[PDB]
Amino acid sequence: DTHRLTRTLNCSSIVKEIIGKLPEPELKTDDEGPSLRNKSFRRVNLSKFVESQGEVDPEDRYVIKSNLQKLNACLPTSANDSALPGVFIRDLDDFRKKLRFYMVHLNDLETVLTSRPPQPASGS
Repeated sequence: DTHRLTRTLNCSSIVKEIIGKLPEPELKTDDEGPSLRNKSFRRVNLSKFVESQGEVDPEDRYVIKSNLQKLNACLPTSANDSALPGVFIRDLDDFRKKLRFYMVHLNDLETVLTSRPPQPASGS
């Protein structure tokens, strides 16, 4: 009742929450998904990485991917045409810290990258 009315654009606080929920661990791992770091397709790539990373440690039990799926519902980035596997990290949290920063580093609050105007249709 004290949340968004139905469907608009209130997924910014959900990203800030994940940022505060995933700290900055660094026991002995790497950065995050290299091939999944795509500029505009990263959101789908991170979602697929989180599902497979839950196999390295039981830390994926934090059922928050659903909130990220809502973020994609609020911010347009569902480009499921680049969802492939790359490397695996030993600690989930380490990957989540880098993924949380890369998912928010996409741009700011509108589009990921700039593009050119078409001839027939207007903007996209």
